[PDB]
Amino acid sequence: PYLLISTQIRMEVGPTMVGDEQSDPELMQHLGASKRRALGNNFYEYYVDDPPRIVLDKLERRGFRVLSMTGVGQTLVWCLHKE
Amino acid sequence: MPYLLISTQIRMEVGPTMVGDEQSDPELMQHLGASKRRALGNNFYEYYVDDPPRIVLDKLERRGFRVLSMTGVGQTLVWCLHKE
Amino acid sequence: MPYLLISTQIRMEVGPTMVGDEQSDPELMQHLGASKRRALGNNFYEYYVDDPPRIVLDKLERRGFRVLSMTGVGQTLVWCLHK
Amino acid sequence: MPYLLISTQIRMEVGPTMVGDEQSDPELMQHLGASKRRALGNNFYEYYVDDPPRIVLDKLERRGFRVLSMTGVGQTLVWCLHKE
Amino acid sequence: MPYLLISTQIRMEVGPTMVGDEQSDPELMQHLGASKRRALGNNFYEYYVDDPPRIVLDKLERRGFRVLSMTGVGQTLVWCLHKE
Amino acid sequence: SEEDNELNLPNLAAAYSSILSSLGENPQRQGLLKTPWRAASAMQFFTKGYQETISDVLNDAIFDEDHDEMVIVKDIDMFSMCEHHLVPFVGKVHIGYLPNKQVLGLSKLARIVEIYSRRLQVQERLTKQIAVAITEALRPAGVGVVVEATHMCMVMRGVQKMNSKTVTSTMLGVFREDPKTREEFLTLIR
Amino acid sequence: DNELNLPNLAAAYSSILSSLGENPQRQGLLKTPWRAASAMQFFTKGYQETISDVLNDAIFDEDHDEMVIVKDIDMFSMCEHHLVPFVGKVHIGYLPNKQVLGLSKLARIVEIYSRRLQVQERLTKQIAVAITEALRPAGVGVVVEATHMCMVMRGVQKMNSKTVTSTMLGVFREDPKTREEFLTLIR
Amino acid sequence: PRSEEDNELNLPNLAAAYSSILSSLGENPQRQGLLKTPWRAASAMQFFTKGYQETISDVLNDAIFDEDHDEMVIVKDIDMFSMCEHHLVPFVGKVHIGYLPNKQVLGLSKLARIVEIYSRRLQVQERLTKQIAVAITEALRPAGVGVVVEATHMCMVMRGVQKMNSKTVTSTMLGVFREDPKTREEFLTLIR
Amino acid sequence: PRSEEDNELNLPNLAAAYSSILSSLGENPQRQGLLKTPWRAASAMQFFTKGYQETISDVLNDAIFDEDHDEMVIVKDIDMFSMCEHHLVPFVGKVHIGYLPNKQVLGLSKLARIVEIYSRRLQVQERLTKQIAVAITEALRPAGVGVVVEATHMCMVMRGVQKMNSKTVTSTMLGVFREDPKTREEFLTLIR
Amino acid sequence: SEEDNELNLPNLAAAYSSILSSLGENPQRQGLLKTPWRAASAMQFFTKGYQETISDVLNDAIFDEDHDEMVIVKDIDMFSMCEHHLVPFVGKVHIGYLPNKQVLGLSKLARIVEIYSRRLQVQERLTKQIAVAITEALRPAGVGVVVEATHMCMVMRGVQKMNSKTVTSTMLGVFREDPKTREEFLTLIR
Amino acid sequence: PRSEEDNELNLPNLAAAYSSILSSLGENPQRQGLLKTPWRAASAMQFFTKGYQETISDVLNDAIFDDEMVIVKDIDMFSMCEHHLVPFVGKVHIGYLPNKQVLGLSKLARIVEIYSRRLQVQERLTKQIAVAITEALRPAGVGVVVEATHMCMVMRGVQKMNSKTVTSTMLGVFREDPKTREEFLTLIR
Amino acid sequence: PRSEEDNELNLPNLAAAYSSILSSLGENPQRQGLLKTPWRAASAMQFFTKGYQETISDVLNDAIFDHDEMVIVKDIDMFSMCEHHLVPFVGKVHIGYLPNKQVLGLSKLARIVEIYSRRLQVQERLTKQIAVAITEALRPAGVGVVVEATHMCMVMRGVQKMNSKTVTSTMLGVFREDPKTREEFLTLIR
Ligand SMILES: Nc1nc2c(ccn2[C@@H]2O[C@H](COP(=O)(O)OP(=O)(O)OP(=O)(O)O)[C@@H](O)[C@H]2O)c(=O)[nH]1
Ligand SMILES: Nc1nc2c(ccn2[C@@H]2O[C@H](COP(=O)(O)OP(=O)(O)OP(=O)(O)O)[C@@H](O)[C@H]2O)c(=O)[nH]1
Ligand SMILES: Nc1nc2c(ccn2[C@@H]2O[C@H](COP(=O)(O)OP(=O)(O)OP(=O)(O)O)[C@@H](O)[C@H]2O)c(=O)[nH]1
Ligand SMILES: Nc1nc2c(ccn2[C@@H]2O[C@H](COP(=O)(O)OP(=O)(O)OP(=O)(O)O)[C@@H](O)[C@H]2O)c(=O)[nH]1
Ligand SMILES: Nc1nc2c(ccn2[C@@H]2O[C@H](COP(=O)(O)OP(=O)(O)OP(=O)(O)O)[C@@H](O)[C@H]2O)c(=O)[nH]1
Ligand SMILES: Nc1nc2c(ccn2[C@@H]2O[C@H](COP(=O)(O)OP(=O)(O)OP(=O)(O)O)[C@@H](O)[C@H]2O)c(=O)[nH]1
Ligand SMILES: Nc1nc2c(ccn2[C@@H]2O[C@H](COP(=O)(O)OP(=O)(O)OP(=O)(O)O)[C@@H](O)[C@H]2O)c(=O)[nH]1
Ligand SMILES: N[C@@H](Cc1ccccc1)C(=O)O
Ligand SMILES: N[C@@H](Cc1ccccc1)C(=O)O
Ligand SMILES: N[C@@H](Cc1ccccc1)C(=O)O
Ligand SMILES: N[C@@H](Cc1ccccc1)C(=O)O
Ligand SMILES: N[C@@H](Cc1ccccc1)C(=O)O
Ligand SMILES: [Zn+2]
Ligand SMILES: [Zn+2]
Ligand SMILES: [Zn+2]
Ligand SMILES: [Zn+2]
Ligand SMILES: [Zn+2]
Ligand SMILES: [Zn+2]
Ligand SMILES: [Zn+2]
Repeated sequence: PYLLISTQIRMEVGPTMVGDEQSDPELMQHLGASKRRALGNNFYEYYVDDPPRIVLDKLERRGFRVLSMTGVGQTLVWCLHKE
Repeated sequence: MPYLLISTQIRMEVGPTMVGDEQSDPELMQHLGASKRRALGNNFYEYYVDDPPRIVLDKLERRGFRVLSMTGVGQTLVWCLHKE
Repeated sequence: MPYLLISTQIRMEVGPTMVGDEQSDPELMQHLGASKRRALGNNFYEYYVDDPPRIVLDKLERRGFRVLSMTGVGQTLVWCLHK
Repeated sequence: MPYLLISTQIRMEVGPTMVGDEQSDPELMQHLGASKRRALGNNFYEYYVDDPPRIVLDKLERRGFRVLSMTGVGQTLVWCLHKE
Repeated sequence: MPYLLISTQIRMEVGPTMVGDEQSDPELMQHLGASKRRALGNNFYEYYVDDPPRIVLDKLERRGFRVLSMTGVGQTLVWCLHKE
Repeated sequence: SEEDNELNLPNLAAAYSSILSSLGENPQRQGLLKTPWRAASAMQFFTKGYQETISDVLNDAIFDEDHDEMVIVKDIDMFSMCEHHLVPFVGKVHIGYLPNKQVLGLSKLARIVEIYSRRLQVQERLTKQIAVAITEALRPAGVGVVVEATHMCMVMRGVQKMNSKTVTSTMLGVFREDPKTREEFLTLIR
Repeated sequence: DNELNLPNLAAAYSSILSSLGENPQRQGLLKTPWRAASAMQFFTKGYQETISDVLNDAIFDEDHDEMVIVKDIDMFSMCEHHLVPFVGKVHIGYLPNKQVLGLSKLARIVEIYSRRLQVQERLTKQIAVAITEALRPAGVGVVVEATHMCMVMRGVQKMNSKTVTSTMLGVFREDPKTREEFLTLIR
Repeated sequence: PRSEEDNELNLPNLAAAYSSILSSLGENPQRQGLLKTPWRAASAMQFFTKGYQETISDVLNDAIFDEDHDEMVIVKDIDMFSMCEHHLVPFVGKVHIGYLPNKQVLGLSKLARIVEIYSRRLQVQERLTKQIAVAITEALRPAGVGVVVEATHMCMVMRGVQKMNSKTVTSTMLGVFREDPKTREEFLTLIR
Repeated sequence: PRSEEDNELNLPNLAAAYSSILSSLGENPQRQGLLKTPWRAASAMQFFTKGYQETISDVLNDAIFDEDHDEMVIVKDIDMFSMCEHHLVPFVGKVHIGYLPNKQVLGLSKLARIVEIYSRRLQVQERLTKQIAVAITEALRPAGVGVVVEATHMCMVMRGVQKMNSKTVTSTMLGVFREDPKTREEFLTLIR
Repeated sequence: SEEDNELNLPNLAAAYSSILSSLGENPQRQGLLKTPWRAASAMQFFTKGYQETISDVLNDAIFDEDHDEMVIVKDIDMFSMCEHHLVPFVGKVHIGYLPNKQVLGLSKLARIVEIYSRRLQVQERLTKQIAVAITEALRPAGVGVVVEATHMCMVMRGVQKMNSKTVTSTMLGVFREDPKTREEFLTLIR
Repeated sequence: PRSEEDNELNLPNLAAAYSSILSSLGENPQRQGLLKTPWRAASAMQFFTKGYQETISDVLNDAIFDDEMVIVKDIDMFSMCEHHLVPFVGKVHIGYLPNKQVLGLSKLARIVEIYSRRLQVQERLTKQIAVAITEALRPAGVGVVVEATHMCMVMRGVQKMNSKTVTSTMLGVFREDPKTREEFLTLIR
Repeated sequence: PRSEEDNELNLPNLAAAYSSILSSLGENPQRQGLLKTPWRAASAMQFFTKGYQETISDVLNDAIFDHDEMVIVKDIDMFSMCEHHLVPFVGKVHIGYLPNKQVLGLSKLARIVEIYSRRLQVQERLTKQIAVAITEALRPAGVGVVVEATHMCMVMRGVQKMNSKTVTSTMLGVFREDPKTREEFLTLIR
């Protein structure tokens, strides 16, 4: 039911992080997400080139609703829930 | 287009207020009196208004949007609105 | 005028509390006991009260306002109210 | 007095938790087991408890308060509660 | 025990996720597969899991918890949950 | 062009000879006989940046390295001419950028400084032109430029503030949007 | 390979002496083709090394996670575009994940990549990647500061110019607080 | 803990081993300059490892004072001399210590004495750095402790890699010095 | 507060104690170089502890101006000479003071005179640092005060641990200097 | 000559391409494609002193003055090439002289450093050639030349003494004969 | 010379005098921070004047060996002014020209410790170090330079915070031959 | 002279002696951090005394070329071992000489420092050995050697004088007889 999405530095432009190693593969495919591991990181991530506003509209069509939005460092995070 | 992101920097009482990106609804941007620009070195266009964010929020309520969340990140104050 | 933005700096237990901008409702500013000022070098006027934010929130509830969101940005704590 | 502001610094799992200001409800401060102090150089009094914030939140629910918002500002984690 | 505080540092996609303090529900900590530790110099014990926070949030929904608020503070991302 | 330089050299020498007479000096004395020509050639060299284009200066020195890390060329000696008084302003340029898969040849950053500094200028314009030229040539994630200079018009004359220095800064792309990238750049140029 | 290629390098250096207008038979130049060839092989000795041999199993357990830095490591490399030296210092920082590297190995890793025909950016990245793969730490930060002689002795001739390159991996990239502690401690 | 009686008993064994080293290096232990070396080298090595003879309790010597003091205390530029355990060659430098008291304040000199207990041993920089921080944490129970050790390892300068300017910097941040970046930043600013 | 009459009355008792110290060290109080030493050492010790003769109110001398300045004021590099209460040996260095006035601005020199009241006593660095900050806070009621003391303790260099380069840095941050990290950062940047 | 440079450039490039292969490198990789030509041009620039003569460098910049006082041009950046290893040696040259009737143009003292330093050299010879060129061109009462240099052959290889510096000194005419003149020179170049 | 038995017998007298000084200054010797001060101040004063317990012969130990300049410079020195009983601290730079006897390097610093750890005047201290080396080694010459900050001139009295006293003693060839003295002064910079 | 065969034959004896030292100090030679220490300490000690494996003739390697100038190689990093305590003494060596028809290869002056410093020594002997070796190899008009070193035996133990430095000087030939030559040398090594 829970989803975490994020963007860095500016909210108007991507990349947008949309998942982790254990994310729903069908949802990642639906968003057009690619999988990568940044150098030195102990984890894989899914990302899209789209700005977060576009990702939020796509997720609403999948039954997700934004519960909370927060800034942490230079990262803007949205916590969504499939209600 | 149900989601909207708006923002202001440094002080909340004064504009400019960022109200959109390249793929924003052009009619909504025109309604807000927004101008389009690309800051030097940036890989994207943005829409902005001279109005402080409180004025933009009142105008957006008259278009069916409600504030879902408000957050600070760096020196930017962001509002996430939803058309409901 | 359904939306209101209020704020305090450095500590939440003490004022001043910023309660408005140049285009704020003059009657609401008078009701809160707010004064108008322009800090040196600023391109805008602001309304403020000496009261801590908890007192201002209680006064605004009696005027029909409800807190929708509260956030920190730099050393400023902001409340977004709606009526 | 419908609104309440509580906070903790540096880590969320341990106190002290700030639970009030000079004009806070004295009965509620006594119920929480709060002490009153003034940190050196400060122009205000504060109420605090040794309990971590999770314990304070549970005690406040038993008094009719509900968390409306939680935010970070600097090294302070703040909760805004409302008696509803 | 209606309130719960969970957190992660530096990146949201990977653990550890902090899920409790010394007075947390031992059954809930055991259910999450949490370990107890005291970081050097700290005056408190904490419970943590290796899972990323998204996994912990899904497990907590199955226990009756709902996210009320999410916030960043320093390099820590915090969720405040409530058993409603 | 170099043809313009040859054609304008006698006009510059005539103007410098006229300046020598108008100052009360004797253009015929030994020490001043070649001065109209030497001053004219020096002024042409100080303004040689007008003869250059970014394309020629770059000379295809753009490489492909999978670099997404900060690159800095600091302490680049800079010599410019104040456009208000025709007196030098000299100092250092510190340049930083975050590549976007195109990496510029290290020396080309200093050559870009030479195009704009060898002109009649103002520090603010010079600083901005260096940052904009790198941005347009490489299309990077961001560019930061810091110029520190002593203006001889503020030390040899006018206000005569012997220690005064002007520092100008231009931050584009991620160097403006991300304070962490700007802070890493300012820490590394110390 | 070095022994077999030494006469070919000496023949090329002797040819360079003649092509510059010099006399390879003059006293001061007689041994120059051989000495220049040996110097060039020493400057490119990093191609003879592998990370595994250089590490020499000098990886030890350190349970407490503290920042470890080896700074001011003198570095001497060769520009691949002009075959002229670029020299300076390397500052390395890392946050261990239960494994700590032998102090000297951080400088030996600098030697593997610096003693090659290079570009500063690639050199900086290679040092950070080698440490990341050998130790699997929480993160690594590498800062290289160098004077390229191609920018001072010729070309632009900017006497004081210096190139600074930075590579931040793992927590050194993701956590600005870790990167700031590293940059503060290398001053 | 090593005793002064242990030192007297082991001194002839250390001198015999150093005399053997002189012969194995090709030197003449009978020449004037080397006659007393087996004994002088043995005594120097016992002094370099005198930290094994000490306890935190004896070193503290009850120099813990009480105070309504909740402000940062730093003792910086403490000269430190240690022995690398891998090569038995010195590593030398400075130790900078900071702490935020919790009603108990350590005697200023004791912070340097704690550096002496651990540095005068066969060590590794990382272990030395955590031992100083852990000793202060356990003795005072403060809000936090920060320790920075900067050292020149002679094994990296006189031999091996031979990087003349190389320096090792190790840092340990405990309690509020780890949890609060603002406390750590004040500490790092004040030790410059 | 100690008076000039107390000083005159106690001077012979101090001189008798210093003469006794000369004899107890094995020295000859009758030799030319030591004849006046009991009196000079007694006068020097009274001067080193002259801060006991002063009060904040007299030292301030009504040098409080009502100019509404809302900007940072710093007096740095104030030479400080104090006396360690535990060993009666000097500790010397510098004091750096910063404050954000509210409605009252203190006279520049009084910040250095406040350093003199507390430093010219038998002290401990921590207490001295706190006393300077508390005196400024109570005298002006500003938005906040920051005080940094850096000192060499002769008890750690001439004796004991004998760490020649060691320095103690103590910090006290009150009001906005504690609550606002941005104010504290501006202060620490400007005192470098 | 510049004609010699054009004719020999392909031969130098062929030798540098051969060096790339003999070192185990791939001359076809992107970073090395133009290296044979760039290395050849850099080596010709490092040895451009062979294209110059003292007479052309002086350019008749000898003035007649009633100056019989000490003239020094110090901290002249110098970049040379060791003739034994073909590796740079770099540093500073400090020149002093006591004019008799002729005073040399200030910049020519630095140009004289350039004629001899831009060659395959040994520091001692370089030092002597600068002093002798000034002595023969001006016939002064005396000349003093001090060259301080870091040899990269002693830093990057061989003995690898990172801080080592070579200082050579040539004192001619009154700079040798009168210790008071040499002491004034050495005091003024600090 | 002062002995360890003399130290045990005189340590209570020093402590009693410091307790009396605490009372005479207006302080309370019974307050927590001052309880141990009479003993600590006494021990510190014995340590500052431990040089009276030492002789040149004991210090010379096994450190004399059987014609080039030898210098030990930047020797940290901590002494006590005999006029005010307040420290004067700085550096000692020693140079000598051997005559068939060379001294152990460390002993030059130990010689500084014998005379500096006493109640002194800079001039006497400087001369005593030069004379001790001259008599122990019989060299061609000795040069001694002392640079010190006197706390009696900076914490009180004239209060000249930058003032420094430099004293010099040149014996044998260091006095007779200006070329030897000039080489010494150049090499100690 | 010591050889690599003597080194390999004596390595187990050195390791046995270092293992014995670990036990005699109260340490545990079986703990992880000390397991290879007897061998690593033994190898380090034979590297610190590698000077016994060398001779002046091999080190010079015929690098003697066929001047009227002072030649100086200063700031040569020096690492030696005190023979009395077997503890390092480290610093710098500054060498100057006036050639007499024979000039020594620059690096050999640093190689000569290596032969004598890589031994159990006393500073005075080391200083004299360097000056005598140059004197005998070149037969110059004179040689001057200045060694400045921190003895760890005076800082880490004993007197514990943190800032103490030993400076030793040897002046031979004209460097002793002519004060003007010695003064030029001392001025140029600053
Ligand atoms: N922002 C900017 N300004 C620049 C330069 C270069 C020069 N200038 C400034 O032009 C102004 C001209 O003023 P003016 O007409 O009054 O001249 P004049 O009486 O001679 O002045 P003064 O010098 O005071 O004697 C001066 O203020 C000078 O500083 C630059 O790079 N950036
Ligand atoms: N990013 C990067 N670039 C590097 C090196 C080493 C060298 N280079 C750069 O290659 C470019 C080659 O250009 P080119 O073909 O035009 O040559 P040439 O006419 O001789 O140039 P120039 O020297 O300007 O006269 C130069 O820009 C040089 O700086 C490095 O480490 N990192
Ligand atoms: N982390 C840490 N590491 C330390 C010390 C002290 C020493 N060491 C390191 O032990 C490693 C041993 O490796 P090894 O067996 O291959 O030895 P050896 O061939 O002689 O090496 P080298 O010196 O390269 O010639 C080296 O890397 C050395 O630096 C410390 O404090 N912290
Ligand atoms: N916090 C604080 N501490 C201070 C001073 C001034 C002094 N002190 C410290 O009192 C302690 C007394 O201990 P003690 O009884 O064991 O004495 P003693 O054997 O002579 O010690 P030592 O010097 O090690 O030989 C010492 O640690 C000394 O440093 C200050 O300003 N702040
Ligand atoms: N006087 C003088 N000497 C000069 C130069 C330039 C170089 N040289 C010196 O010729 C010597 C050649 O010896 P060699 O054959 O043994 O070579 P090689 O094994 O590579 O040596 P090394 O470096 O020790 O490894 C070296 O000593 C070198 O320093 C100069 O300007 N002045
Ligand atoms: N030559 C020499 N002189 C020395 C010392 C140590 C101290 N002194 C000097 O004895 C004088 C004492 O004078 P007095 O009686 O008048 O004392 P007092 O009023 O307290 O003096 P003051 O300090 O001026 O206030 C002072 O001049 C002091 O400097 C030394 O090493 N060498
Ligand atoms: N001239 C000269 N002297 C040298 C060295 C190297 C060392 N030495 C000196 O031999 C002396 C031996 O004396 P000793 O037996 O009493 O030793 P020990 O009790 O351990 O001494 P200490 O250090 O005081 O504790 C010391 O004085 C030492 O400094 C050198 O290069 N030149
Ligand atoms: N490291 C992120 C902050 C962050 C912390 C926790 C979770 C997610 C993000 C930044 O600096 O932008
Ligand atoms: N770059 C913004 C923060 C931000 C991050 C992510 C999204 C939006 C804004 C600032 O520094 O103010
Ligand atoms: N400038 C504010 C932050 C802020 C940004 C945007 C809007 C409002 C406030 C501070 O530093 O406290
Ligand atoms: N001063 C707080 C931040 C804060 C600002 C405003 C209100 C409450 C708290 C901190 O640095 O942690
Ligand atoms: N100390 C945390 C911030 C924090 C403050 C308060 C509560 C929880 C977390 C950090 O720097 O990441
Ligand atoms: Zn101008
Ligand atoms: Zn190049
Ligand atoms: Zn080692
Ligand atoms: Zn003390
Ligand atoms: Zn060479
Ligand atoms: Zn005195
Ligand atoms: Zn020794």
